[PDB]
Amino acid sequence: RLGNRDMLITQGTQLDCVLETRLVTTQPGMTTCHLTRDVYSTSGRVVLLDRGSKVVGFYQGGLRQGQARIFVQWSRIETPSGVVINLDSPGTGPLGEAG
Amino acid sequence: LTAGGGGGGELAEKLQPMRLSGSSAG
Amino acid sequence: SAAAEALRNSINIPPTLYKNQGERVNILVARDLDFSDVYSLESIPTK
Amino acid sequence: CASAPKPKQPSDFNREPVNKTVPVEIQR
Repeated sequence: RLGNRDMLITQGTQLDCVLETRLVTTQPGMTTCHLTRDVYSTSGRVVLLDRGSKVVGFYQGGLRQGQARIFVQWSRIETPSGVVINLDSPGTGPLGEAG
Repeated sequence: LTAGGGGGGELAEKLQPMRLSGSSAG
Repeated sequence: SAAAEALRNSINIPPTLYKNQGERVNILVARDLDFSDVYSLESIPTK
Repeated sequence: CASAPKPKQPSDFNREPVNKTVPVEIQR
């Protein structure tokens, strides 16, 4: 069973953020996006990540022949009120396809 | 006569700092 | 062939670089340089 | 078919005495 649904974000919650930096895979680098909407607890009663929070992540390895998507992971998020948590998740496209 | 975590093995390696020791004049 | 033998042997020659004297060159100090032990400032008395 | 370029050679037309004034380090 879950501990407290009012302060808990389960796996598979969908965070919608807008990419800040233009992405070029020629070198292993670092990314940045800002959340665009408030993100609630799975109970849907508390705003846990204030909209506009900053998200930092990275990638590596470049592509391989024929591959059409690069795989980025997001390291650390920041709520403008000072909250920092280490979420480690795979970056996706607008509809959530890998990479 | 005598007396006697470390993941991102590519990136997190390319960000390896390179410090150089300072010098002092003489 | 003979051409192939000659070329395969004498193709890898490092290019030689010539630099004129009196050109401007610049140094990018890579390490902090201290002088506290060799220099000192004293005020010049007025008049 | 190519040689090391020689460094700029100065022209020899505008000839002037170098010392317009006596230098002070001569005590002059």
